[PDB]
Amino acid sequence: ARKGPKRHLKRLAAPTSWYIHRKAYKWAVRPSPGPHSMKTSIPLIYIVRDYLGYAKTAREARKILNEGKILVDGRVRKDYKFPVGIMDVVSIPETGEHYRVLPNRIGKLILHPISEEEAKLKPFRINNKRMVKGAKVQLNLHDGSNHLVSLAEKDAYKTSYTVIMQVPERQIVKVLPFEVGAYVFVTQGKNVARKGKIVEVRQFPMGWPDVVTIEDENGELFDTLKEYAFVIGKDKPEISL
Amino acid sequence: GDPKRQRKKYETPSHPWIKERLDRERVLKRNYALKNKKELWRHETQLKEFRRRARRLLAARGKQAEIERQQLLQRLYRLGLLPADAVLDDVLSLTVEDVLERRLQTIVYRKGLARTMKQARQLIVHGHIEVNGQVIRSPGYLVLREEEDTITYAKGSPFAKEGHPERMVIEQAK
Amino acid sequence: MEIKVTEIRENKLLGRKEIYFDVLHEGEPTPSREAVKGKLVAMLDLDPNTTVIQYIRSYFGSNVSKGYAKAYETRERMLYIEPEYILVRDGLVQK
RNA sequence: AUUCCGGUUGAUCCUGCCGGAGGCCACUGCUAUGGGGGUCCGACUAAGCCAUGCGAGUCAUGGGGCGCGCGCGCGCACCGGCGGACGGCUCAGUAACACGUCGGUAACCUACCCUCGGGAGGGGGAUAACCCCGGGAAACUGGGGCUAAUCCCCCAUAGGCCUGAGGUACUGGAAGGUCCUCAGGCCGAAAGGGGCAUGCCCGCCCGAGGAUGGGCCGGCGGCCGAUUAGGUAGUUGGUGGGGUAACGGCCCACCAAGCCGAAGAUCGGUACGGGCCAUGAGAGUGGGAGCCCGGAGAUGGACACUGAGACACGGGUCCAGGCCCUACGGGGCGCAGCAGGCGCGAAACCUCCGCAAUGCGGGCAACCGCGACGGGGGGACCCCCAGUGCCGUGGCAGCCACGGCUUUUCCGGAGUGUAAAAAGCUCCGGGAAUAAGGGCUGGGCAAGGCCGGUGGCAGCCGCCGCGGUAAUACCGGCGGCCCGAGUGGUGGCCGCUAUUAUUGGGCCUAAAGCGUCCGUAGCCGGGCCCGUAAGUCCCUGGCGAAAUCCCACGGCUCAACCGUGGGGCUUGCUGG
Repeated sequence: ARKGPKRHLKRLAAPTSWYIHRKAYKWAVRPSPGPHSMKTSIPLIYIVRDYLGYAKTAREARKILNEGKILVDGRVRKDYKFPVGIMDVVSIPETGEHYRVLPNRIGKLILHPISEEEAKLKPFRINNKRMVKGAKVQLNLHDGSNHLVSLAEKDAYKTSYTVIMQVPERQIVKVLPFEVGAYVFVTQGKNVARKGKIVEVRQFPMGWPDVVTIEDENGELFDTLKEYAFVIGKDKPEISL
Repeated sequence: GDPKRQRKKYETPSHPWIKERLDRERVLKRNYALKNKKELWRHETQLKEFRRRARRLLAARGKQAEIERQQLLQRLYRLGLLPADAVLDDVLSLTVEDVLERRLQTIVYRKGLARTMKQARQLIVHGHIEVNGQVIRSPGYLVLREEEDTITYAKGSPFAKEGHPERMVIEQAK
Repeated sequence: MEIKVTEIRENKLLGRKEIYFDVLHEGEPTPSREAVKGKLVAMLDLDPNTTVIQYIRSYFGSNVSKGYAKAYETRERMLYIEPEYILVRDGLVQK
């Protein structure tokens, strides 16, 4: 019987969001707790080794990681268990390479190459709000991170808006609201990786979440949940998809 | 629960001692130079699988249905059992002799590289026959349509010389 | 025996040149690591040191084998990244 | 292949059962050349007992100190820190919110990890190692002296918790929640340490949140038994409190008389649950050892300490039952971990090599450790591809003589391969030589009306039936047929079986209508009109892990196998 928490993970039990061979071996890297969830993230060693192919074993990957040759959100990361997730940026400055992490229409995560200019911005989705001592407002974002704001400007930040921020120094620019003409990118569900504009919102009673309708530029309509609709622009995108 | 076990790819008859089946299988075994009944039975099973797929797909409505239809027809054209302008009803007229004609032993005989089917089997198994570029040693390989013209003798093989005694004895037939 | 380079690839993080090449030996056996290394260095202007062969592989009937090689900039980075068993297997280190 | 055949009569048609003929699992007789892949091998009886060796460690960049060489460098142990609660084995118990699925916690905890906002002030102490002296058969263990810390303690400040009165800034579907102000009180932090260097690396404490992992609740769903019919007495609820991390008869005090049940309670039997598997044309029947997710247990039973987490397989205490060492005063142990042994049985392997790959813990890192994992050894475990010769002339009816050829396989060797090996792959030399059996031979049912022996004896035989002196049915010889590195015997499941029948059986005479009536639940119910929209139908959102199943493409010679993608499976739940 189990007397405590788990520390291993088998390959047949790994999430579906990964590009991994499940029968080659028995063991997989269990990620460490961190910003994103388990169903929405992949460790760094798999990126270094199986996606880009800069190493064939794990010793080599650990060795490159322990020398600051790879960044995530403008920060150095030496832990091969750190979970990388959606809207995050992987940067190798020794090769001039910058990738943005996004899902497919299938539900798996990939690497979309971008430029050095767009590598310095990261969008965030406001997921909740709190009042903390000193009478200040704390925004709880979608990667599990947090931001502080003054009381005077509380009405400008709500629980589904999007905020663009310089990544390392973490300064805000270009808030984006949730309205009936905003651009959207779906992150989970059956309609993942689709994109379009908002049309209508719908609420329901006693615990059931809110729904939203969207129109793609071919003219077709589709519904999904409101917490799955990432806002990235007003009329056109601000990042590359 | 119970886990997976690998299963046979050939079927046996329901009764072992019926005169008609015995006679037919005897004739086929003799005229195609097979070693056992397993080979005959597994070719027959291939046929039956094709035939069941056709019977299922026929009159099934959707998108995966037509996808699978086209897949089946293209697979058959590639194997060499159907022409291009074919339809799903041309499958049910196929027989086992075609599957038996699509194997290396028979092709090596019909091409003039061997005097007999047994000689062709020996050549294949000893490694004197080449496909497009390769050495294959399995007389039941089910040659494709684009390879039937790339079948020759291997560079390292005595038969690859035009003056070999046995190769001359082989060309003496034609 | 012929040696035909199929692909070269660059690695700035570890500091290496990865090389995929084919070997053609029609009528001969699978060649030796010494010979393959000699030909590689002669043809690509490399150092007989700072170069290792990870594998030479033969297939069922091909008379065409395959190889994988790595060329390092410095013997130090070499001894640091590569393990010792290939170094001994090549002859760049004495156990 | 949506199938039939033999058997009750002097002969016939029926019913109805027995047998044959197909597949999968376990034991087993005779026989056996070679490779590849794979989730195979003390599960069934004894969750019975275990000799030996291994299965969990790491940090010298936390601290003082000893030794060996030139303050520096190497090595050993000690204090201290993290881990040892994962992984690995098994199927006893359990008919249960244990499991599956949908939801919930506004009723809760969380060390390692991420983000943000803030802090590191002032004092004290001991004690291992080290030295002196020891005791005891051992296991274990005493006294004195000296010393350090990221060891221990104390003040302060932050902060944590309770209550009362107000304000209404936040989230949310909804505030016994968060924020602001005041008041009365209990508990009460910290290592600016280490390293490099003339600031950078690794770190300590508080708070708000998340992630990871868990605890608790609910609706639906899935065995047999009436030769088991009434059960329950903290039992069902309420008011007030205690206790828990937290809701709660979880427990306590007081007031009531309720709760379950023939749509089968209670009791008894068997049994880990599912994804899955076998079979069948399908409906359906049957099983659930091996791989994955969940649960439970560590000789039986009960109880506790340390810790974020245990009532803790390789840590503790006791009783019972077993065994071992002893200097007889006393001490120690429980393989359902890898191998190995005894016992039980019809019934299951080497006391091997390695941390190179995949992963875990520790560590700034380099790196160390791991019977997990990987790699070989033995085995008619399952699947895929092959071999035991080919050609031509002649003679017979597949064989023999003759003359040539090839080398899969065999014998020997060089490379590559491999952690090291082995095998496998490429090449070379020799040489048709190095390699077929098991069951059957009266009908069912394919194949002898041939020969010798036995003489109602001996024996055969799934069933029918042979054998009593010319035996096609026993035994053997010679011939022949089925399958073929396999072929036969015993037991179990599905099918055969429309002999359990929703699809889809039958009850005058073959098994089978209650002796006849009246009626409770329940099932079935006349025609038109209006309404609702519960069942039913269509469209769409969120879920039903992966492996397994079907198809196409691509990579190992093709295949088996692996990978990319597209579909189903998940017997269904839920929002519009």
